[PDB]
Amino acid sequence: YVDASYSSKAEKNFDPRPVETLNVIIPEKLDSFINKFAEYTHEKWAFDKIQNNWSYGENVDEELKTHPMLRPYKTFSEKDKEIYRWPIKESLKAMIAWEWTIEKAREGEYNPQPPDLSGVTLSRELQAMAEQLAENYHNTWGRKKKQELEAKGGGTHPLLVPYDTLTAKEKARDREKAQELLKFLQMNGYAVTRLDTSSIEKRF
Amino acid sequence: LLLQTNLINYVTSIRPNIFVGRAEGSTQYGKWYFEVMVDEVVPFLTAQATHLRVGWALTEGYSPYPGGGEGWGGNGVGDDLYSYGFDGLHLWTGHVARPVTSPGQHLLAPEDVVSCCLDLSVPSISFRINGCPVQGVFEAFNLDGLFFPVVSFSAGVKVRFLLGGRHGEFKFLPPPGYAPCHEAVLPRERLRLEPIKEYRREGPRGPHLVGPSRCLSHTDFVPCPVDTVQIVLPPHLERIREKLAENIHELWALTRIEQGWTYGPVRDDNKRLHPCLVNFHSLPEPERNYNLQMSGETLKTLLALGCHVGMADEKAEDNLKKTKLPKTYMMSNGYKPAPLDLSHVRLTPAQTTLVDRLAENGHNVWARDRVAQGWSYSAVQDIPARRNPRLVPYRLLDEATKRSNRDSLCQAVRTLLGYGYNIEPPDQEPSQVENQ
Amino acid sequence: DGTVDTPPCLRLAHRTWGSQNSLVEMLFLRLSLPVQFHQHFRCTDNRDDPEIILNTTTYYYSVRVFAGQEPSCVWVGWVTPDYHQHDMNFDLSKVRAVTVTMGDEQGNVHSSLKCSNCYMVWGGDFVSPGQQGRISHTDLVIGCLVDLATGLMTFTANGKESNTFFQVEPNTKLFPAVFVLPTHQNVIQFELGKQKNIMPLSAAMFLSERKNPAPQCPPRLEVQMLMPVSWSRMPNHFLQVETRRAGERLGWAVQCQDPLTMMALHIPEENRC
Amino acid sequence: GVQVETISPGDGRTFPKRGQTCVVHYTGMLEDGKKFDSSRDRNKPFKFMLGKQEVIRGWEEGVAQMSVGQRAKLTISPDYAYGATGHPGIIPPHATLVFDVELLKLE
Amino acid sequence: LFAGTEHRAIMVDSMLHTVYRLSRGRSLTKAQRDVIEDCLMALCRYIRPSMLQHLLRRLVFDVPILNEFAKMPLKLLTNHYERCWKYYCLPTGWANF
Ligand SMILES: Nc1ncnc2c1ncn2[C@@H]1O[C@H](COP(=O)(O)OP(=O)(O)OP(=O)(O)O)[C@@H](O)[C@H]1O
Ligand SMILES: COc1ccc2c(c1)CN(Cc1ccc(C(=O)O)cc1)CCS2
Repeated sequence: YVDASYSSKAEKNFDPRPVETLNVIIPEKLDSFINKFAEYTHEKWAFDKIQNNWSYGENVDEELKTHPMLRPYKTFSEKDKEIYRWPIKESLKAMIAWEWTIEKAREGEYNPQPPDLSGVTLSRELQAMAEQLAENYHNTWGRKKKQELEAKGGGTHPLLVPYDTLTAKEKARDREKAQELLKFLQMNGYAVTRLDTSSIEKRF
Repeated sequence: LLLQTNLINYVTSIRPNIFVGRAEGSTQYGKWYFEVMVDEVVPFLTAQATHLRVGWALTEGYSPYPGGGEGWGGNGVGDDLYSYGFDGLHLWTGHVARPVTSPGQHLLAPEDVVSCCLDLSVPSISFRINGCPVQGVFEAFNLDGLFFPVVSFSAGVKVRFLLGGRHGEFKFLPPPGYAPCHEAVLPRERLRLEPIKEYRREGPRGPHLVGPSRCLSHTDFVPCPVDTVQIVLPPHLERIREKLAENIHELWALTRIEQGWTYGPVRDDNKRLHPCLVNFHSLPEPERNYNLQMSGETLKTLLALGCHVGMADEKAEDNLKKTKLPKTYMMSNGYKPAPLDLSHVRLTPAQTTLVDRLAENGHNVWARDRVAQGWSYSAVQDIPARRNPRLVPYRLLDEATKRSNRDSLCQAVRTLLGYGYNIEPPDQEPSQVENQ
Repeated sequence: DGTVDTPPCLRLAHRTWGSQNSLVEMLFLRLSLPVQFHQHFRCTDNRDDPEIILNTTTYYYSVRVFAGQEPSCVWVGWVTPDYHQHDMNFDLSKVRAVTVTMGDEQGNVHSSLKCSNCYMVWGGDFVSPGQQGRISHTDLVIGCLVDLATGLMTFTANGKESNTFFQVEPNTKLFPAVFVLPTHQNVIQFELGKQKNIMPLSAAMFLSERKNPAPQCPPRLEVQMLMPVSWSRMPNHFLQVETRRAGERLGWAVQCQDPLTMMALHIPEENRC
Repeated sequence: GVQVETISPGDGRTFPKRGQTCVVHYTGMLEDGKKFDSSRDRNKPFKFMLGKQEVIRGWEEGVAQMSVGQRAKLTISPDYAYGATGHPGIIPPHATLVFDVELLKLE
Repeated sequence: LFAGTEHRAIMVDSMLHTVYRLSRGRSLTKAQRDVIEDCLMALCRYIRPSMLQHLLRRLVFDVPILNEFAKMPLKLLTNHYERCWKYYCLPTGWANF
């Protein structure tokens, strides 16, 4: 037997410790990507609406079962644009806090014409970091979820488990989110760097 | 409403073991021809008229079982959509008889010769009876299988297959471009007449039960060499790649010296003259570069197959013995070619399996290259017609030639081991083809 | 059963869909009774006209692909009684086809008939390339029209006439058939209804109902599935065939002399014995 | 309404005339492909004399066009056979009859 | 009676977690604790191996601690893998499981 995920945190109820990055200063030398991709993820949500077969609307309503405030950039208020960037801000903080320096090898630069997909493959070393980042998505998600739950002291959320323990079907939420960020870094050429074990050596 | 009963005759089909088909990149020829001569037919041996049809059938689907079936039983050629028959008066397909016009129409009678033509390019099937054309053709049919000659008959018939060559001289000249069916026999099989998907046969002590029969597919004649697009060889492998071509040429020249080849300006097999039969360096470089493309793939296929190879030893390359041809066994030039001496070299059993895979790939690379040039398989070699007996996938090749390619690849591997380069046999990945 | 607004139907449902050990594979279905074209073809509100409906030779039936079942995995049409193609990767390219062409002494094609055992349309040809939402709110209702007096077959997507059509020879037997790969609990539904001035299938399958425009689903009409393997009886005796190489110039000889006869039981509607 | 399509050629010289007994072996099927009669099953050739209206009128012209030893396929229109009345229990009304007839000899 | 409860796997899994969580309960007498442990052992003996996946996931986090509460899970895991070894080892898996 060879485990597909041949890696471990080697750490240690269950208390998911997040990653401390607010204390350390966030480098802003790559702000051309920080702000652009922060609104690009929400720009991809506009493409998700046309796939939902229900378009975007201006008025707030619960009947369209979609985002009610999604507006074309001509009449799109920046109040929501200036608050949707926060998850991306900490996402870039998270991947840079784990001693992973990012270098811009290249030097350049209502519909998101460039399509960001997740069905393509990627190298093992770089994808391992994305899965580690996806783990940080879950523990931070688990941390805030358990803070509300810990007020009772009895019972626990069914997904309050370590990231390696949960199966793939419940992993695709954080898996695709981390991969999608890595895919955006892939076609542009962002180099982030901190093993080579054959299948025979991975057998039990 | 009520079930109907009637007495019917049993009908059996007999085919040669000749299978032809069309596929993208296939090594098979496209146009085929054969004849069937009728010697004796009893028009009414029983209350029902005697069955006799001639035509082509498809391997994947034509399985006439004795007894019942479509319509009123007695299913033969043209009683389904996998066969296309001709009984002298009608063209049979899909169990429907369509009258056809020929000079002097009559049901198949003694001394009648039926000529069947199969042109897979259109595709089209045409017939001729006693030399006159039959004004009716099957066309635009399926090609997902192999086509074989077939005759369906009841009791009271006596026919002879005319397949050309030594297996029945043709009474009429085949139309231009068509090849006799005897040229389509595979190297590993002998021509014979057999039933079709029989589940029973006679034996010494009694009837023998027979299971399903393994059948080839039209894709089995398409060579599938491993991908070599990733052209990235290590620099130590790149330099030794050209030197590998030098050694294999001498080994190829040495084997020709055993066959009697000598030095000569002209390169002919029958004349046994070879310019390379002097020395690897005296061999012309452009002639040496002829197999340099092949020599480059030989090392590349090692990387392609997954083998781990590197310059483990450099001192081994520097110092190594050189086997030379005996002075008694000299060519016209009289010099002694010096291929690398690798008697001390030994191969692990896993490495021997690698040589077999290398030999299989090398044949397939040569095969698909010839197909792109227009070459096709034929039992009889015809250089002007670009017909070659070895224009077949390696698995279908006969053992005599299969061993010959295996020995040549072994020397090439021995040459690499003679240089001391490490060769790691890949961890073999099993697979199940599921042919049926 | 047929209600006031719906015709009688034969609905297929997947018992174990979604659950563990569920079997999902290509399913080949057909109705138990065929429609037979006439021996000779003719030369060259929303209420049926009584004179038209009693003289028409066009018959109709439709298949409802329920929402959730992908139309791309549904084939609707007809099969001849000699269809035995149990392909797990079926598509319209696997359908057996052959053209028989007749001509005079010098070319001059005067007859080109087309033969097949499966006349079907693909459900994937009746879906617009919308951005997504391919599982539609509306079920796809593919209708099939056959004119027994002309041998012409036409199809309708959602009431819109399709471009595909087929032509068949007289005395042809066609079974209403649907080939589907299940993707939902509700898969398909044979709708044995009628259109304006068009008779239902029950009018063509039964002699006693030739002039009855009311749709019917008699008990004999049932859904049949294609079974890959069946038991068959081995004959007690087999033809003695002698094969030998008569010589270099004579070739290979086939010979069979002793007669053999069996008593065949023929099933008329299935055209097999 | 008789069409005579040859299956195997005869002598091509001797033809049956009026008042001459014809000995034939036949197998009759409906034009859709359903057999209803055959002298082969009874293993006894069928004998009849032309001009005496012993058989259906379709056989009168069809056999007269054949030669001794010839095997031919006769397609008879309903008018030249039993027609509207038909043969009760054997041949449906307005049925076209197809016969495979071999003229064995004349006597 | 829990042998064929595949159709109600969500409720069965919740039952297994609750009884397991009861076993790791303070203020429980020794007599009460073994009754809870016996119930958990009995349930896992008849429940299909596929439905025990979530319970095993919880045990992966707890057993390696090897505290005083780990005695019962060790016995539970021993019986589970001894009984269902074909389910994990054989490529074809356990028969009808
Ligand atoms: N580069 C190559 N050229 C020709 N044959 C090759 C080559 N590499 C391998 N082979 C093998 O050689 C056999 C066919 O060789 P071929 O018939 O061309 O030989 P030949 O007639 O002696 O050569 P030539 O055509 O150059 O006179 C096949 O088994 C094929 O796999
Ligand atoms: C595996 O590789 C092979 C295998 C078989 C053959 C050749 C190369 C050689 N090719 C032509 C050739 C002959 C001699 C030379 C040379 O001596 O330089 C180069 C090419 C076809 C003849 S059989």
